[PDB]
Amino acid sequence: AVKQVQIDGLVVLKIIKHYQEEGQGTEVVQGVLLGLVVEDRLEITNCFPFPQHEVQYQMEMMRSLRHVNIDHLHVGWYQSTYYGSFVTRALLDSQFSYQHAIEESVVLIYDPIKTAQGSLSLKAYRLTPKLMEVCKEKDFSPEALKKANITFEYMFEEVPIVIKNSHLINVLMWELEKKSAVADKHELLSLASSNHLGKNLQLLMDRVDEMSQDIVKYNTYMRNTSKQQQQKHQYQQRRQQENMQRQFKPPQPPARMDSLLIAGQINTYCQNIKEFTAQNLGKLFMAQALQEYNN
Amino acid sequence: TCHFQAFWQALDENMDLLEGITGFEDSVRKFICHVVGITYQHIDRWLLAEMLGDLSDSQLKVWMSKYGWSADESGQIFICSQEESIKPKNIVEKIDFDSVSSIMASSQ
Amino acid sequence: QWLWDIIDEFIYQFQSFSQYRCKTAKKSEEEIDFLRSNPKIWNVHSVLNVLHSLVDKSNINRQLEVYTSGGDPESVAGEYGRHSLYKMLGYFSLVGLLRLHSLLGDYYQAIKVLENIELNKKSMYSRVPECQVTTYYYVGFAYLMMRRYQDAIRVFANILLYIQRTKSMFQRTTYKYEMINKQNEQMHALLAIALTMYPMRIDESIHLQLREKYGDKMLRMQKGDPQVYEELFSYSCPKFLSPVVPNYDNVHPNYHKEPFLQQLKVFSDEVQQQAQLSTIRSFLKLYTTMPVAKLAGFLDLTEQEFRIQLLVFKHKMKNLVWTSGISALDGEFQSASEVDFYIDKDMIHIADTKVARRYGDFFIRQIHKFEE
Repeated sequence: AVKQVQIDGLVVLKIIKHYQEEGQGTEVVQGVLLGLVVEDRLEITNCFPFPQHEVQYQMEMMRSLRHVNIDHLHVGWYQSTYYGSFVTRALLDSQFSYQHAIEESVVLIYDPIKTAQGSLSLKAYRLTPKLMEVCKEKDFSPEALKKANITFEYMFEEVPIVIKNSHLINVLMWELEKKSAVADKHELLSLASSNHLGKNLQLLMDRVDEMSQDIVKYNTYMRNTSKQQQQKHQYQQRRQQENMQRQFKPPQPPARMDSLLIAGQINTYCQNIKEFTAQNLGKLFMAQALQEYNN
Repeated sequence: TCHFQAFWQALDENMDLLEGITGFEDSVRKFICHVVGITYQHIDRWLLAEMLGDLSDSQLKVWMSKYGWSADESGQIFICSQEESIKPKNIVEKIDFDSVSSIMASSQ
Repeated sequence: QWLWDIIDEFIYQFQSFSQYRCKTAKKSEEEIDFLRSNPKIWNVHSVLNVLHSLVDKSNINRQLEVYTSGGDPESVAGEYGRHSLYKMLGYFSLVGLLRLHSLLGDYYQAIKVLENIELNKKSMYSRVPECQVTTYYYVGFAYLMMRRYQDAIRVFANILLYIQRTKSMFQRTTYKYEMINKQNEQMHALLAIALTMYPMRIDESIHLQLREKYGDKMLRMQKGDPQVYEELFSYSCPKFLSPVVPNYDNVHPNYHKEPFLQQLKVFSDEVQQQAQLSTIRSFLKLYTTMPVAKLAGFLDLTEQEFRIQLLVFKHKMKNLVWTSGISALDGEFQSASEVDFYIDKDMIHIADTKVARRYGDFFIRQIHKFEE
């Protein structure tokens, strides 16, 4: 696997540049990622994004990255999404496409609204091998699902990010910070968000109602099989009594990859809204110290 | 249930073991001047010595000099202020920074 | 009969427990290596006191109905145990608060418990879950009679933490979770029956369908009924001494009800005294600010024989608790707030589910390496 992901500064500022110009209302917009992986650390130095509609576009740029003596080895692909919801079958299908060429491959899912309200949200996650295991044998089947065991904690493992630069960027960071307009950093401690919290929970509620849809029919699949097992064992006791005196379709379940996909998606709501929870409650409790002298 | 007309005026004093123990009057009224301090902020000294079992003002000022009683005259008796025993366990009880930071470290 | 070998099998070991563990077993090595190599069960040192506490209550009722003065398991439990339990050099085991709840517990069968702050101090070892259900129920019922009623909300809330994470696995309560959890909420609800209505400690703990079963009882308290001393007493009646079994029932002379007149008849007359305060508290404050006309207006509205009713209005107002200073010039009574408290179980129910989410993941992550 990959234990560490690390960035150079060029990938992130062009990741903002596809949000800043290109799609503004809500767009899934997407790219490639770049770098070489020196041992136990995935080093990212570049990206180039893809517009909103392919491999011919992807491979033609690979000569271009070689023309200027820049690193040209594809590691993974990034995608912008809405507030907490990136988990789809389509990106995971487009991730195991790139898990197959190189043994290490990544999504850094950039969420532009969680940055604009607060902390930096790039989600650098990687595939667990046991979810690499089920697609290589191509058995999306419940009988091997328990032997090649997948339960939702190893559904997307997380690789931690460490920022790396050269020192001339630190010159240019020192150069810019003096010569600039004074941009105050106040937007972290905002202390009103209830629709950032509201659409976090409302996008969660339709998936639990999607989860409620999945287990209501799971009763009916058992209500299909609990009649049919006894009806065929009635047909066992019907037909076995018949030949002594002389001398059908079983249903499929709901196909169980979507039931694991909803729990891992509700896993994305659970980590973020509770990290959202003390985030606002910290600025609430520092504001207890702000009113504290005023009589 | 604070019956004193039986205890001081209808008491059968035929047994000498009540005087056989020393200071039964000073002990059981020490129980009784304790319990009156909760329940009064103004009472007259005529109705005071009636419920304390018929001793005069010649001793009533001596026992009240002991226990934090002033005679604010005609007839009132000073025990304590007003504002102690409204006793709010009030609406403004709070959740502190340290009372929830046990759970706030793991969700973060 | 058929129970005489039940004592005699186990007390032959309990004879040894004063003999071995107090006199000689500080350097005793040979019984230890018999207990490591031979047997199959490891927890016998918590079996050997606590199952002996069971079997001696099985024969205290047997012996005291056949011998009144100086009974034989009154001797072997009571007159052997207490100095032999604590005093020796360090018994580095789980017996630390276990042995004092026998020592307070044999101080509890006879009613003379006065020792709550001294055994609170002396402990340096951790607590057993079997210990924790008995010790708040012992000292809380001690405080039920010793009348620390504004701390009796604190002692009976402490027992009701309710997180079991169940450990059975071979009867490790023993037999005593569901009976005693029925017991400690009942006197807690009987605290809300006696001390109306200051807890507000069972309202945030448990559902409202059970609290209406006592809710039929506590509205009988208020004005009129003689069974309210009796429902308080008879539902405490298996909880005063808890006797388990007679072996010999002969009623010609009875000779078992002479220990019953020891505890039960003199314990019942004080349960008449318990709801007397509830008749002091038979006016919940609905009119609490008055002139001197409406104190005497309260004298005739409460009952007749209104002047002088202050000789019996003081009898109607003074049992332990009632606080207001009266005026004589303008006649102002005082008013003491019945004020709401607010939701702290939103915090606690995070800690309820976060211990359950980790432990349902803790126990069953072993399952993923037990069978796969």
